[PDB]
Amino acid sequence: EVQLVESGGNLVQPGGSLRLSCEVSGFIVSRNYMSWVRQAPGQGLEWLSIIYPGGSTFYAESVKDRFTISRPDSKNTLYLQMNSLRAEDTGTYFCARGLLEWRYGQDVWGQGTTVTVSS
Amino acid sequence: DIQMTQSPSSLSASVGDRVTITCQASQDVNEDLNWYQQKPGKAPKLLIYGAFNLETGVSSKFSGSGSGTHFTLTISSLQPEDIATYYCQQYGHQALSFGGGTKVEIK
Amino acid sequence: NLCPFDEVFNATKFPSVYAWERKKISNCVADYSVLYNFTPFFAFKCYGVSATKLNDLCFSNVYADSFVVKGDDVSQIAPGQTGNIADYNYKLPDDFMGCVLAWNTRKIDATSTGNYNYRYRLFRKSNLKPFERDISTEIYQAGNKPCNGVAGVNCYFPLQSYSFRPTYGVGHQPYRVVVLSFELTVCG
Repeated sequence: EVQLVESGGNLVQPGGSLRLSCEVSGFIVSRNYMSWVRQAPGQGLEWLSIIYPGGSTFYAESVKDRFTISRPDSKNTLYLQMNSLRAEDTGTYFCARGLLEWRYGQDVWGQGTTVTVSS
Repeated sequence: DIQMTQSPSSLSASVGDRVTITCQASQDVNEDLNWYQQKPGKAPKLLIYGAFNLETGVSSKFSGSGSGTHFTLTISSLQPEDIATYYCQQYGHQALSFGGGTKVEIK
Repeated sequence: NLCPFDEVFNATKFPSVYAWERKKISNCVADYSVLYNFTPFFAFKCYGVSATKLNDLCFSNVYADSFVVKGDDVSQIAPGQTGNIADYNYKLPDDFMGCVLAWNTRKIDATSTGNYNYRYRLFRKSNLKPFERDISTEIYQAGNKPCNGVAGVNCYFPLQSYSFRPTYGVGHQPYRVVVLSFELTVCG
């Protein structure tokens, strides 16, 4: 069965740090396309970053150098070491699985984890 | 980041009505448009790959068209189970982005 | 003796970007009025050498490294670029010297049915070396469950294809590309 597990969301001050966890089921992280897309409560989807099967990374200039999508090959986990958090960063975080060929549809995300950023 | 604008932002359709959404990219992105459905209190679920192919584990009523700079999905029959919002997404460049999405309710 | 820039630039058959070729140019006198004094190229970016003084610049060998990419995939063909082609298909060194000449070829490389002949590598464990070539068809392991080189759960086909159609705008038509790699008996 294909399933995803979001966790690590908790209340935090602006400028803080937080960490997500996913012991990956259904596939394993070590050799997949994986994105990070958050949604604010009642807003549109917001692309943040994406790690590639060989370790390539892309970031938008609005979220550049703040987010660090990384992964050790020693564990079946996507890590996100998150820094410099803001009130606009309130998710509802989802990691995406990219499929093959022109089917880059991020079909399986999960349920999301609750990160709230406030004073 | 490629700007994807959809129209209209919301619309009301009766039980069994036809809902059609439009999504435009500011630069040409071929058939590179993954279309999701987000039900209230649920993650977005993929509907379309390649802009005209039904995603696996979706009902046959969803069948889209349009490619390059403009993308279209015609729900040949919107249903009471299809009361949800939809989000188009491009991936044609090194920075990915999502459409604003159209909030669809029953009338 | 004139150089075979004609045989590589006007090649009837072009190789795919995952399976590019290198040709060594050892003993020749070139006439760079065929490259610089012409307008068939849409991308032009010479690194470390200028587009006119390169005629009287000797180098121990020249390589004509030819392939096909998508429209915006030409921007990935530059030393350092972190793009999908740069990191998994064909990487230029960060101290690269030479020229790159790329041109649109929609009318010969994009068919109405979709052109699936040109391909690229979306899956390559780790990253290629400068000028490294990989043509291996070994089945891509997507996770840690064994795939016995098969297709199923956690097990994906390594190679994919382009789909060049005439409906694409300037962003994503096919482009025939040549990368010139220089190495320290050729002059203008």
